[PDB]
Amino acid sequence: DREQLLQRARLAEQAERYDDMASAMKAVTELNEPLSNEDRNLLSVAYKNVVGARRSSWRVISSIEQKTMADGNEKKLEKVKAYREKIEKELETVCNDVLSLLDKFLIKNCNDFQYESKVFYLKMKGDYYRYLAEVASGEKKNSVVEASEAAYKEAFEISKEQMQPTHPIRLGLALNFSVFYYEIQNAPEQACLLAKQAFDDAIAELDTLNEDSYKDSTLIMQLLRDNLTLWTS
Amino acid sequence: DREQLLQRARLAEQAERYDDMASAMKAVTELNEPLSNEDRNLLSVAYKNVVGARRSSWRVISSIEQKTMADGNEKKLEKVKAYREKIEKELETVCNDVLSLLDKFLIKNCNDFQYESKVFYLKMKGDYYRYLAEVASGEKKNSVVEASEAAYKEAFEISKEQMQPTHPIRLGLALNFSVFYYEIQNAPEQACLLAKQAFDDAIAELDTLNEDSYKDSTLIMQLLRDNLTLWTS
Amino acid sequence: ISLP
Amino acid sequence: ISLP
Repeated sequence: DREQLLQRARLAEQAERYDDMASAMKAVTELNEPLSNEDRNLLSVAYKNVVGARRSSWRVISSIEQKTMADGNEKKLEKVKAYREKIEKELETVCNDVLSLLDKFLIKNCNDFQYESKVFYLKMKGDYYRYLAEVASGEKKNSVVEASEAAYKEAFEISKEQMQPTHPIRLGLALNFSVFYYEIQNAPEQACLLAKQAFDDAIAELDTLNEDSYKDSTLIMQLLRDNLTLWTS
Repeated sequence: DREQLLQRARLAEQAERYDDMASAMKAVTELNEPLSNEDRNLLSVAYKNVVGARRSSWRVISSIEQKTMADGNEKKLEKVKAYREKIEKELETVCNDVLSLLDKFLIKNCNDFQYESKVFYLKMKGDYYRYLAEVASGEKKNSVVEASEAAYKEAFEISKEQMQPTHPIRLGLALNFSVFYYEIQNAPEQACLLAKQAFDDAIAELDTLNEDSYKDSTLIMQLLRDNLTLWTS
Repeated sequence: ISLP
Repeated sequence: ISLP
């Protein structure tokens, strides 16, 4: 039952039990019925925390593997590599579950005209391919990098076409898409110009600010700004 | 293999994957060989974090369930009660796993002469019976409250026979033993007295601080003091 | 910093 | 506050 599952996700969130939460929102998604805005954000939050634990864990254990190489301890490096790889398959499994939800229900069942959801899901596809790229190697890396950028491109094309420059979903897309360029594609200039164009474009049209989302718009504008001043300086 | 399982616990700790850490240390313990100081603390850390998560989740959902009772929403209160109970069963399982490690291996295998180990482990038995007591009801509560007190009491008598008053393990036992009286027994005077005596016995014997534990001793003296100031006020 |  |  859908309301049962949604009540569970809400309780899980407050309990900070993000596997329970992701597990309930996966079940909601598999009901093959549209998600509302709030339902979508519950899905996003759940999986952000789930994948985020693995991303953090992974960066800690990669640091150690670097410090073990420099040390020359070859026995330690063998087990530290194996654990990094254990964490990696977990991370990949979470990303693949999300991507499959997007592919098999969310983006699939989107009609042309549900532009708000479409952008949201394609950015999300952009995000999880970006998390795969973070840990991918080689030919696998180039495939998930390409998929991330194609998803982000489509989302952003639709968003410029259908959304005001201050819509938070557009601003948050611009934000994550610039971060793709900065840290995945290592295009500092392309990253900076994209974040800069979205900021400029939002303030030109401050009049478009909205009673129910003005806080979020201005929030993400500041985050664009922060990356800009960090990147350029 | 013991090296393998212990390596894994160290890495799992760095990565804050505490279920992975607890599972590795449970296995180390199940080898039926003694734990060094390092090993013991690894076990304690793993399980403190595993159960602490459950305890934190339990408290949050219990607060919701109280508000849903007063709101009078019978359909949701059904669902919050059930989730709080799912978490309880999780919490109880972790505590009984720990308590079975203690009873079946760790306390069991202690010499009549490995006093530091015994105190450490009986403190641990008190702690996990106390965590059971935080969620228990009726006759089951009585049993685990008595179990907690009996393990704390034995631990504390051995520690007064065999440990200096500045010993961190004896101090932290005093700390948790006083907390048990305050919040489990609702006996604030008895809690305050035992806390005060511990702080007082340590101060009488500052001459017994060691190079390798003075910082931990002084930290825990200050926690004893912190509690007494909260409690007396 | 990506979107929170 | 119990022992960290």
